[PDB]
Amino acid sequence: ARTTPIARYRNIGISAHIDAGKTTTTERILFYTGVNHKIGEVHDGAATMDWMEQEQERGITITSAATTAFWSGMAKQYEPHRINIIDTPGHVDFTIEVERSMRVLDGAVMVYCAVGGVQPQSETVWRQANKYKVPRIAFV
RNA sequence: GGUUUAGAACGUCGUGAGACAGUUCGGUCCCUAUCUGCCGUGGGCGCUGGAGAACUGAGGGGGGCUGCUCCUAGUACGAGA
Ligand SMILES: Nc1nc2c(ncn2[C@@H]2O[C@H](COP(=O)(O)OP(=O)(O)O)[C@@H](O)[C@H]2O)c(=O)[nH]1
Ligand SMILES: [Mg+2]
Ligand SMILES: [Mg+2]
Ligand SMILES: [Mg+2]
Ligand SMILES: [Mg+2]
Ligand SMILES: [Mg+2]
Ligand SMILES: [Mg+2]
Ligand SMILES: [Mg+2]
Repeated sequence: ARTTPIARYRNIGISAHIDAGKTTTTERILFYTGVNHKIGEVHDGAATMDWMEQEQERGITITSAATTAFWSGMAKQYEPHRINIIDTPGHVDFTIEVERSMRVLDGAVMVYCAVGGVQPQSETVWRQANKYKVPRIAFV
């Protein structure tokens, strides 16, 4: 019946300031789980999540897009977990979208830049996550 | 080709011949370079005995233009775009 046990389900979001690497980190996720044959770059519009023509041309995420993966482990340590990742936007022009995805998800991976670190949109996603008390981790 | 020759016509001016910063069609553009100048190329002599070659280098000339794509780099800057 149920393909994967309830414990092996992750509904996660990738939230942070504009251009912290969120859309790339999602491409490298879809790559290390084999679902996409090409790595693709955000600047060259190759990114699958950036499907809208505006997203391809301007290299920005103007919407939330959802994808799935099967991450066994680094050494196949665990049984394949079905991670539902909905890539989100960081532009203040689209905050409803990040809160929209943020509410349902059980965890958030907050991207950051090593040069800048805490940025305005990073505080914005922080306050939004804190009000909904989502458990968080961070990726620099 | 235009402008300004001789032909002809329009409009206008004049009685007229003709005329118009008015127009219209047609209408002969010569020279074998003496000298300077310049581009080449040699003959004479000189450089102190004659000759063959290899050069130094004062000086002179030639050349000096730039686009686009990628890497750095979505890097610095920018809340962003
Ligand atoms: N140097 C470098 N550039 C990165 C890295 N991750 C992403 N980028 C680039 O930085 C830009 C912004 O990243 P992106 O994933 O589009 O951010 P998002 O729009 O917030 O999801 C894009 O041109 C990416 O290719 C990284 O680790 N290093
Ligand atoms: Mg993005
Ligand atoms: Mg005659
Ligand atoms: Mg010269
Ligand atoms: Mg010279
Ligand atoms: Mg580029
Ligand atoms: Mg950019
Ligand atoms: Mg723009």
